[PDB]
Amino acid sequence: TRSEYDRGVNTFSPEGRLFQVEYAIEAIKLGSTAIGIQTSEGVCLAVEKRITSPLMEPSSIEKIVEIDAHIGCAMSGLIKDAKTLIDKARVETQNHWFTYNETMTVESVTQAVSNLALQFGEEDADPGAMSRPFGVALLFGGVDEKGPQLFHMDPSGTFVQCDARAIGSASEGAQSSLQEVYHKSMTLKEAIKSSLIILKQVMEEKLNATNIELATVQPGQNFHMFTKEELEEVIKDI
Amino acid sequence: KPIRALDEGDIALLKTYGQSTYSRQIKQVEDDIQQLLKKINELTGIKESDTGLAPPALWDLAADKQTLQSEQPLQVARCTKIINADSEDPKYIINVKQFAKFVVDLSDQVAPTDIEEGMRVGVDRNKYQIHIPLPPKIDPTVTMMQVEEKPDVTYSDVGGCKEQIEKLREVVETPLLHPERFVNLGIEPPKGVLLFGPPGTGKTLCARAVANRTDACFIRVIGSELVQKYVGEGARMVRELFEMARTKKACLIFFDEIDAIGGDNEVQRTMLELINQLDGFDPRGNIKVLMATNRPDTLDPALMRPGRLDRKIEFSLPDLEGRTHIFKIHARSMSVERDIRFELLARLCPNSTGAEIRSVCTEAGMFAIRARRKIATEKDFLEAVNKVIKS
Amino acid sequence: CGKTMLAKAVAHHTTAAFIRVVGSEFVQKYLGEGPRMVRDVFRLAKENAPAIIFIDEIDAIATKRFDAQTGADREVQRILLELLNQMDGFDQNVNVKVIMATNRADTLDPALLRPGRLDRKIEFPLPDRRQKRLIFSTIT
Amino acid sequence: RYDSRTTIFSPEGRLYQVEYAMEAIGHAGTCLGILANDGVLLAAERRNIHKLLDEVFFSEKIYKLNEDMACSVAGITSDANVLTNELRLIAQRYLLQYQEPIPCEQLVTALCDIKQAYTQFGGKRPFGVSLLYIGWDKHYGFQLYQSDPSGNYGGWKATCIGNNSAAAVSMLKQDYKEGEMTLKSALALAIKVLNKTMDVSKLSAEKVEIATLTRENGKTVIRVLKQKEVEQLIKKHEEEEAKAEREK
Amino acid sequence: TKGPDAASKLPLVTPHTQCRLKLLKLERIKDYLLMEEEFIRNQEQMKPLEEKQEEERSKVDDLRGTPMSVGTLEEIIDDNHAIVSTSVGSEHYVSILSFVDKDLLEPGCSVLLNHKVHAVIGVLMDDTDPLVTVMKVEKAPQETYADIGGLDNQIQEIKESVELPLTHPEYYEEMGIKPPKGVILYGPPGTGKTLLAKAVANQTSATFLRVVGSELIQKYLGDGPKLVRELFRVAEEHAPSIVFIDEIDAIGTKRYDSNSGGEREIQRTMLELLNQLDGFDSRGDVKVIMATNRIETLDPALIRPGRIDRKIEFPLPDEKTKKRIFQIHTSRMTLADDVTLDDLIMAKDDLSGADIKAICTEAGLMALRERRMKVTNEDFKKSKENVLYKTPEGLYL
Amino acid sequence: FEALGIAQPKGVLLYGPPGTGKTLLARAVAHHTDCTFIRVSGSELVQKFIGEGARMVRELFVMAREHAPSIIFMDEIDSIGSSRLEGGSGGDSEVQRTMLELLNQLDGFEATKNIKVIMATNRIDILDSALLRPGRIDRKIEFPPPNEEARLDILKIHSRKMNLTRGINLRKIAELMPGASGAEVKGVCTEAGMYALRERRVHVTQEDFEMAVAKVMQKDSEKNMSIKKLWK
Amino acid sequence: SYDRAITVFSPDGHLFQVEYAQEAVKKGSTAVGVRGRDIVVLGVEKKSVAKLQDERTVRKICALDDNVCMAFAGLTADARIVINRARVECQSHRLTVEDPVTVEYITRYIASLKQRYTQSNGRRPFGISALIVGFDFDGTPRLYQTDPSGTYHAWKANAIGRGAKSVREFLEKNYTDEAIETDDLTIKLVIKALLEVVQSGGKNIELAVMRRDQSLKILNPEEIEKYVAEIEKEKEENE
Ligand SMILES: Nc1ncnc2c1ncn2[C@@H]1O[C@H](COP(=O)(O)OP(=O)(O)OP(=O)(O)O)[C@@H](O)[C@H]1O
Ligand SMILES: Nc1ncnc2c1ncn2[C@@H]1O[C@H](COP(=O)(O)OP(=O)(O)OP(=O)(O)O)[C@@H](O)[C@H]1O
Ligand SMILES: Nc1ncnc2c1ncn2[C@@H]1O[C@H](COP(=O)(O)OP(=O)(O)O)[C@@H](O)[C@H]1O
Ligand SMILES: Nc1ncnc2c1ncn2[C@@H]1O[C@H](COP(=O)(O)OP(=O)(O)O)[C@@H](O)[C@H]1O
Ligand SMILES: [Mg+2]
Ligand SMILES: [Mg+2]
Ligand SMILES: [Mg+2]
Repeated sequence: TRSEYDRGVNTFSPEGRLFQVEYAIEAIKLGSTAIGIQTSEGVCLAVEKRITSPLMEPSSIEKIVEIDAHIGCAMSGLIKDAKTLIDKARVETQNHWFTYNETMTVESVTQAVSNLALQFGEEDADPGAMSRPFGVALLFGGVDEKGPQLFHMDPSGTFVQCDARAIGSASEGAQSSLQEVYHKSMTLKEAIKSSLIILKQVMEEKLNATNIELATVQPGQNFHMFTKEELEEVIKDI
Repeated sequence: KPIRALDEGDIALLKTYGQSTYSRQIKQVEDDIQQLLKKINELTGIKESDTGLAPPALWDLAADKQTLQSEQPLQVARCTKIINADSEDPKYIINVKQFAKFVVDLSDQVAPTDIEEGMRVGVDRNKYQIHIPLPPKIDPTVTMMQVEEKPDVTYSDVGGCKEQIEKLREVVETPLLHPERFVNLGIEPPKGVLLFGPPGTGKTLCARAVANRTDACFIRVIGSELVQKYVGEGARMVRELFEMARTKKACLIFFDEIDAIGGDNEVQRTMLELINQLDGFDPRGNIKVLMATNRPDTLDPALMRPGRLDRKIEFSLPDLEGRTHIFKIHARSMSVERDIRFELLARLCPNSTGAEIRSVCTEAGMFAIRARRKIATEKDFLEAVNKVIKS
Repeated sequence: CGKTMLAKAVAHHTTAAFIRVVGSEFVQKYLGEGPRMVRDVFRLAKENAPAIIFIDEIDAIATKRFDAQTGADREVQRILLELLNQMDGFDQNVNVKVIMATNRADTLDPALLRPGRLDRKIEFPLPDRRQKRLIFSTIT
Repeated sequence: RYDSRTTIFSPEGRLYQVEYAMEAIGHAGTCLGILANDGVLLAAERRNIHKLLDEVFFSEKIYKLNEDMACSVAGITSDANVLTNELRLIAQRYLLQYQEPIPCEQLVTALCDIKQAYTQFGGKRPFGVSLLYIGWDKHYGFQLYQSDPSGNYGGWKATCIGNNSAAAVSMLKQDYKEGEMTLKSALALAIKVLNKTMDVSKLSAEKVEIATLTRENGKTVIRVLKQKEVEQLIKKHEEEEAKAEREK
Repeated sequence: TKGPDAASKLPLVTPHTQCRLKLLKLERIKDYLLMEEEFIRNQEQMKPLEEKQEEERSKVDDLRGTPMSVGTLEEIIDDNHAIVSTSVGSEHYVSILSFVDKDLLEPGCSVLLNHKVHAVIGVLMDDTDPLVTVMKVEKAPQETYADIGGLDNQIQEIKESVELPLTHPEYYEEMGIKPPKGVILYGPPGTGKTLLAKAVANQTSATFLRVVGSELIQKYLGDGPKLVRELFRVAEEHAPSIVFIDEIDAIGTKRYDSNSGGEREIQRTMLELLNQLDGFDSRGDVKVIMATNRIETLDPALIRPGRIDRKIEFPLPDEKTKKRIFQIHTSRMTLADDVTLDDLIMAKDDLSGADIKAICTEAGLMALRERRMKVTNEDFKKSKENVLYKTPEGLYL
Repeated sequence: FEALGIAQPKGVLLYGPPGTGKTLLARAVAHHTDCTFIRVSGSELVQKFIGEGARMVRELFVMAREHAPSIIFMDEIDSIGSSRLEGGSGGDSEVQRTMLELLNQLDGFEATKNIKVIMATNRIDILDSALLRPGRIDRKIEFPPPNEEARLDILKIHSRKMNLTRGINLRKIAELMPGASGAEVKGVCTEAGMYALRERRVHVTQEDFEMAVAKVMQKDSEKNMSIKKLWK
Repeated sequence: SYDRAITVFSPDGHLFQVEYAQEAVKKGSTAVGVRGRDIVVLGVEKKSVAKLQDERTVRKICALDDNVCMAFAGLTADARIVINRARVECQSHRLTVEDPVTVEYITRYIASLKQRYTQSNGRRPFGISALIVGFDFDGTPRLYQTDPSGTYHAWKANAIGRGAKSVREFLEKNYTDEAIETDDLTIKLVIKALLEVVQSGGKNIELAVMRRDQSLKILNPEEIEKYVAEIEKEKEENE
């Protein structure tokens, strides 16, 4: 009889599981597929748009956003949940650029965001905060003093450094494909080609310019989201 | 406003004035049309029903009279307890269907060794003496039984049950095809296994596949079959099935939808007969029992006792790799393109039972037929899974 | 307060055809047997002389109708509806007066408490002063 | 089911507690008001006058709020009193802050916001009170607004709320000539509506509660019809009904 | 096996204005009806054909005797004796006489028995107890796919399920998919389920067996499953055939542990129906169609994908379907030119096909109330609320 | 109906408060009609034996068809056709089977002809939606409690046989009955007659009618004033 | 079960209270807004007042600031509350930054308000969807839809409320680049979309047009008859 423990996050299963947190985890699969890959030359983030109507403004739907010029993001889950998460992340990065006047590392970015996360069952919510686990899985990538770095965040608050992680509806299959398609010496161009290959194999529709949002972060330049022409260039090869 | 009832003049004027000039002949003609249909129906006749009369020169009408005047009919009955006969109480209580029950003594043409409880026996009218035992006979055309010696489904046609099929391998392949290992390990081979899981999971199909690959004939025992009309003598029916399994080199006895039997007077007689044919029958035999139900707990507690049912096996819903594998195995028999992203379909149908996936493939074929295309596209599969899945 | 006793006295002091039933007696095991018995008792009263049907504890079956969600409640309300249609239905009864007694009149169905079915709803209050004297005198 | 605290949403989207707060007004006393060419009035039913109520009051169903604001109440007595007191507080807070009598629409919206806040959040039962504010403002002259326990409102020239409100408002809209009634014809119409909607062959002036709002000489006067006045009006309507039936 | 049934007469309705084109067409129909009547009358007027065998037939009848009781051959023994159960239910070990066609004896076939000393003396292949005979459609309903407005997807699905396999089925095994054995119609009441069943039974080429669902239940023990078995045996015997079980929720409700004998018999009847539905191959040309309003209350084993794959949804008609239905049901009317009909369709309501038909009928009645038959727009305006009896205003605005 | 092009109406439901003229109207219709009127008042179709209710429904409709254009009066249709209950276990199903058979007979595959049917109930709101459906039940006639003129008419009908006195004003008596059903009006007539009988007279006076109105209409109010004053 | 709790994830990962509040909009009324080259239009179905309602106070279309407008679908009390809060926030934003509030800012504020109202128990979500329209400082036409889930999205022409799917498909089939060339073409499109669901025409439709900082005037019920005369004229013109 699980039913007595799913009601509420502050319950413990006979197997010691957090059923509310597990449901939040599974709620990630409701979101669109997001794939990020880490290479020596940088990190690239590929996502699916899942456009509901051609009359939609594609700029509104945001699967990848900028927390700071040196770092990038990817989302899978509730739009508003991730909106609060990203706003907090940007506020935190400016907090660091205020306190230490430096660019704060991506591992610390996911540290602070996970600090905002996993706070659902915390008494400090008296002013007002999450009474429910945050329902978005986060993909953080960028370049810091340790070179290019990509971190995947779990709505439970867990983070892990991942060379190539896939979140969203097709996380299992995309991860399985990335398992054999990834090599350590992969160049940025061939990595992005492989990422769009995985998206093509995974996405429910054909790949056009309005089906993919593409992002890149390299030590040289700042965060660049691929424009329409850059997206066409990177998709015409595939 | 007080609305006036239409007067007789008003009825008369409504019937005319605002009428087509052909109302009269049209209505009259249609009335005669219906009348003529009724006349044709009433006088067309019925035609002779053709009773079962054999072609001439086949009839022995003289000997027919001889039999009708000499040979006598016998009522048939479900014989019961022998009253502990010992040749001084040859009477048995016998049940003539919905008629009463009678204690009756044998005819001189029969011997008590040929009569035991539970069998159908022909009894005379005058004294109700059992005149001849009538075995219920065994025939694949009657009942619904094994009707299979080498099922056409192999391990290829079953997918998404890898741990499931591996446990089944442990259950059946190791004792049947490698008896020496349990001989020199001094361990009794598994005596009974229950394959419990939700409907449409593949229990029946996995059992049939393992039957094909175990070089043993598959047995199909539908429960509602012997809950319905073929009840009662079903004990002797399964008795004969098990006996032929003894004669057969190896049978894979699986009782389909045992939810219908495990959940009881003749039902209890039956499962105690299997008590005699697993407990009484040696546990070493090659006719191992296979149990599969939609309701696991429904099976009587005396059945799964240690020394009757060694294992219990859970058939869960197929996973992502399982769902894509069943999609492939079901679309192999279908006209589709060679670039169907089956992984996409498996992803799009979460927590979907195997029957739902086969119905999805069927609906994809239906959508392909709808557009009168000989080859189904990925689009057809997408709309089919939009239709079946999500209900 | 004297309800069943007044029914008893009426049964004694009558030339009429008295049929005594209790409410709980109507509710039968088998489906459709309760309404059948209501039909039978009223039919027996009709085919006899000027008759009296006394149904004690009518709140057993004549509780206010509601949205029955079970077979049993539906059957009880079916018994009540058969009672209504027998008392003041399509084919009327002649010289069949029905006496019905209950402890809780307010829980009775309003369709049963209308003139033409229960023309007179007679209240049997607790004795008042003089009534107490009369009861004491007639019992002592 | 979804009949728990008001902060719930039925799968079809209905707010069942708010729905019940709606239908609960059908148990309240019947009160109406209509908009005349040069006057506005509130007519209400005194449902509970058994024998021994002191009638130590100026009006029960009608509650005055301000030199320009008056309303009629229909709901639970406790929520009625709370709503009236909050109405007074908000109206006079606006007067103190702005040195102008509060516009009827603004005060109505203030009450509606409070009522919504009482069903929007907090796990508190919504005010089960439906109001009929009557008043004047220089922006739109004479205005009448019909409140709602749900927190909505509407500007109406004819509206009845309470028991038997549906039939009353249906016949009222059947017999409303907009823009061409004075105070006298409006009084006659209200009395006829009460005749048709109350459970009495001859309604007594005691059961009737009428207050009229009228602007004259640069000032708005709110007066409840005195017993002599209300009895004269009801007797006039009674002989008018007699005239109608004798002509019929 | 023999062939299908349900002969119907001609659609006519090529005109419908009684412009004498209807008259020539009905005149042709009636004239040919007269031709059939005269031909068969004159045939039976001169048709001398009898006797021939006689004495052999006479003596086989003498052996048969009178009466001969029909029984159900439950089981066969060595080919001189068999087991036959009389209609009472008691079964006897009897002898089979020489003149019976041993090929015809098959478990289930009705066998003629001698009244005294029971013995198989003939075989009846057309027992067809009156209940199942009544359940068979003889005069096809007059409705047609032209009479159905909207439901294009529903008509399309029902034709793909119970017309396409009976007509050219080469696509089905070309694609390797089995034809859909059984379809079920569901939706709110009065949406077009029974109407679609009538329409299918009209443009059909197979035996149509209409069933009430609650008709299958019988008082006597074992009569229910026996009736279901006989009904489906007739369906196979007259293949291809369509078995329409209206109001399937009369028996298709949730299966639960039976206690009373009647509940046990109902469960047994449903189990027999389900087993029979499994019994015939989907490649077989007998299809079942069941309709119900309370789809959720059905047994989730009656609607298993291996049993009843298709599930046709009948939503309340949309605005365009409403206007199609209104065009259909006002077609016969002599509508005045002022009627727009779009105001009623506009009104956001739950008007069904039946509701539209009733609105039209009430509008005609109201026109008759004013002694007219031209039916203005005002008649529809009042009829709408006359028929439509029975969200608190400003909640959701 | 054929010339208009409309379809013939089939059923009609008489719903309203308890005692208004529903069964009275059905009785009158039976009196004034040449059709073979049929009284099948509800719960007569509920048999102990399984599946017998549907069989009786079929037999009733086949008998109505075999006869002339007929009228079936299903009085208190609230009994058998109320609402299909989910599942079995404790919920009724046999009555649901009978009701479904009735529904199919009314408007199903066969499309019965000249079998106009009347049904009555006090609770229309609980009747099954598939039974209230137009085409099976059109013209859901409401029998509201009589208004003052209707109450006067009912009084003048039921006091027709009475020995009234000169000076009786039945209009005042009708006015003394706000929202009184017709059955209550007949009961008032009866009780005034009984008041005349008690004094062993034969005339009924106005005071007799006033006291009869007081006695019949007497009903228990809310005794507790405080509970009564919850609402304004 | 999992439905009667605003902040409890279902086993399949749904906040069912949020989706029920979202569905509550579908029981409102149709409100379609289109943005043109220089204009933005708001077409809403007006409830035909029976005999006595004052249409002055039945406001379905309201302007948050002189540079933004909005139409709502859902419960009117919630819409009034969010209107008051959002216009108060527009004024406070002008207090903080002195420049006119951009449509993005006010839409983000509305979405955040709805979201903070749907993340804790004891606070029922705002069951209203609002179409935000307006021009920025550089006069770019932007239109936003806010969803009771607390999210927002940029729509070129969207419809909400009952029948919003039909209007959505209509706009998909009819929204062209040349259909917004002139103000009259945008108007023709919006009235066509409106009459798709409210076929009665004439009344029961309200329109508002915002040009490049004209402080929009709702189209008054004199040229709605004129504009519908134009619509009917063009309608009999192509057919
Ligand atoms: N799409 C339609 N076009 C025309 N007429 C329709 C349509 N749908 C329904 N009708 C009308 O509705 C009437 C009753 O419908 P029908 O008998 O098919 O009901 P149903 O939906 O099967 O409901 P139920 O089985 O619950 O009684 C039909 O006689 C027909 O005239
Ligand atoms: N309008 C009326 N005119 C005359 N007599 C009436 C009227 N209404 C009711 N009655 C009388 O009152 C009684 C009402 O009984 P009736 O069975 O006709 O009522 P009903 O409305 O069918 O009630 P029920 O809900 O119990 O079926 C009858 O005896 C009848 O004579
Ligand atoms: N693991 C599987 N591999 C292949 N087919 C499967 C599998 N599971 C289910 N199916 C499909 O499901 C259908 C019915 O399965 P079945 O064995 O009847 O289910 P149950 O286990 O309830 O008896 C079969 O046609 C089969 O194709
Ligand atoms: N008026 C009375 N005179 C004498 N005895 C009475 C009177 N009323 C009640 N009783 C006593 O009370 C009992 C009456 O019970 P009764 O009122 O019939 O029960 P119920 O009210 O449950 O029908 C009798 O046994 C009788 O002894
Ligand atoms: Mg007693
Ligand atoms: Mg139907
Ligand atoms: Mg009655």
